[PDB]
Amino acid sequence: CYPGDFNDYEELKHLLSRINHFEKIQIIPKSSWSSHEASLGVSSACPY
Amino acid sequence: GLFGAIAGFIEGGWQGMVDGWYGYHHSNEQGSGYAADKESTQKAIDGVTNKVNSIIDKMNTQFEAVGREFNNLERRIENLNKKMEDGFLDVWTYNAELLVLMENERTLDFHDSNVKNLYDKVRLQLRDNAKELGNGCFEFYHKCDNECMESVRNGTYDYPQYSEEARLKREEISGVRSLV
Repeated sequence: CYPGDFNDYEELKHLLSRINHFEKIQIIPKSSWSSHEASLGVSSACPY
Repeated sequence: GLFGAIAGFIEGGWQGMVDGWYGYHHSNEQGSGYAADKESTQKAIDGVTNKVNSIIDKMNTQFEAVGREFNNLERRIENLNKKMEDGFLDVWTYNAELLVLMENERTLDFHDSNVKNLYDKVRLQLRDNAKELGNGCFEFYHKCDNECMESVRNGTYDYPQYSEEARLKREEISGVRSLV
């Protein structure tokens, strides 16, 4: 929605063909970005 | 075509023979009537049924194409992919056509001998005892009733049982008596 580019996208879709199930997990808690600010990271191009 | 029979000397098949592929028709003092030869139809079906399942089995390893996604500047291997799958799909489409075209010729000719080999079977039993009338059909010398038809039908006719009877008829429609 925000303009950009997905690097090596098709090679990903290839791997993705050979997968049946994902389990999303948390690796870098958003909460824990103490020094910097994450909450202020939005755009009209990607609205909700 | 090849073997001489179907669409040959036996001009045309019969609509009255409903129960099977090849068979007999007789005519005698007791009746007239058709009667399919099951034995040898059942053997022909065995062979066609086997042909059909022959193909089915032969194309379970046939080329399966799962797709691949391609980029904007990978255009010329996107093509290579497209040339290949279009390639194989042409090679197997050819194969599947040509095999049918070839098996159909073989199958129609398989019936063609089936019929003829039946006839020649009847012929080799009934020898001198019958006239080859030349259109698929025999008339006997000796007069042959229903129980005796069966024997020809089920290939156990007995030459040396109607011999005299028959060769008394040969003896006379040869005009050989006519000198006394």
